[PDB]
Amino acid sequence: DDIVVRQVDVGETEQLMTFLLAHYYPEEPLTAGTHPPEPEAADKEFLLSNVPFGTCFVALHEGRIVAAVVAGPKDSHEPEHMAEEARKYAGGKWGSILHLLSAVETATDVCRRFSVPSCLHVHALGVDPQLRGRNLGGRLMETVAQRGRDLGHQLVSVDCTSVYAARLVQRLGYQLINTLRYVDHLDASGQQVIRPPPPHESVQTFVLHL
Repeated sequence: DDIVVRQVDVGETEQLMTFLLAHYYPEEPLTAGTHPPEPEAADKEFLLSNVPFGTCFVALHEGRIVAAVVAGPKDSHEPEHMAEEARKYAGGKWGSILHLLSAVETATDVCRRFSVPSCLHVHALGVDPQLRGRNLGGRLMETVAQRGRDLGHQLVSVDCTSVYAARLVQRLGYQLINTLRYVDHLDASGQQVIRPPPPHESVQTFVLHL
């Protein structure tokens, strides 16, 4: 067994972020479909704000992070939280990403939809493609689910903006609950919010009952 999977501790968030800037953000369709290419500090700081909840994990190989998953809890207030964040950041890169994510959050409304008090939501999953055959994405998703069970959460949710992620959670038994095409998602002025490159066409939200 060639990999160690462990919780991120908050003296290691910058190493987590260096990984994400190399192997999550560049090809992530919401980041790739909004300008400028570099994620804004609020975007990065939101991801890192999940580390103190103990729901973020890294896979390590010879002292280096080779995959990471950022998850955090959410409740039935999350549609309005996201709507408020979208409104506060409108006009910038994080505002456009939040505009789309908020539309997905309100449409899925998973705590009400599954009648559950809380849900562990996976915000980002990145893998170094150079390290092959260690099942890093699956192992990190299984770790998030096991952490959900330890916390008593009854549900895991994830918005797959790419189809590597969608195929991965399909094979872990997640249920597809919502699809939103990027060409169908406009702002109040009729502008397409996210303009990603081929082959990216939709954001698919999956849920797993714990």
